Amino acid sequence: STSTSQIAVEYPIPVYRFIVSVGDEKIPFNSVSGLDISYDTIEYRDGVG
Amino acid sequence: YTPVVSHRFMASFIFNRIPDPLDIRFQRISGLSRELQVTQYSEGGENARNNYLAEKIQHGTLTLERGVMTVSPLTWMFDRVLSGEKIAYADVVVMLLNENSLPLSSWTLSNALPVRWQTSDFDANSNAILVNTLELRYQDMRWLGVKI
Repeated sequence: STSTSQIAVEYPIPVYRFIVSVGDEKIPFNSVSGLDISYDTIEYRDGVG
Repeated sequence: YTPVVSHRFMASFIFNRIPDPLDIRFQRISGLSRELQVTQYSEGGENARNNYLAEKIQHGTLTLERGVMTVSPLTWMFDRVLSGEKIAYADVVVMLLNENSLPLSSWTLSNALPVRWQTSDFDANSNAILVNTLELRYQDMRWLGVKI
């Protein structure tokens, strides 16, 4: 019998309710996607291994 | 028998008969070529087969590049000779390695004079290791071991 205050701190959050703020405006969008943080990798191998 | 692979190697330097075991990590080593120079002499009525006369042997030039690391007795040697202080010789021992890190064959490169020393270029647009393309001219090469 979990309460509604344990759900708000343990249970994960769903995607279907979000607000977007473009600059100083609030525009209601339908689907925002494609934001990420990517890096490339540098390898260096030498001789003895 | 069966051939060997070309990505296990170490090269150690000998600075005035004092070995240098700090500088065995290299990216690539040039591969050692030697060539007998040949003067072709064509003669007389023999115009159907060539006739080659031997000459002096021309040894190759050993280039070897590594990532740029903390300053070491190898780097203090090149900086000493390429700043005009002292023209000194250094012997190089380049060896292949086995699976158990045992040497198969080793090339000893006596009296190798450090000729040039070139870093890779900086560029902000691409991600790569700064390397030290440093190239030195040896005057004799004595192959030693099994599996040449």
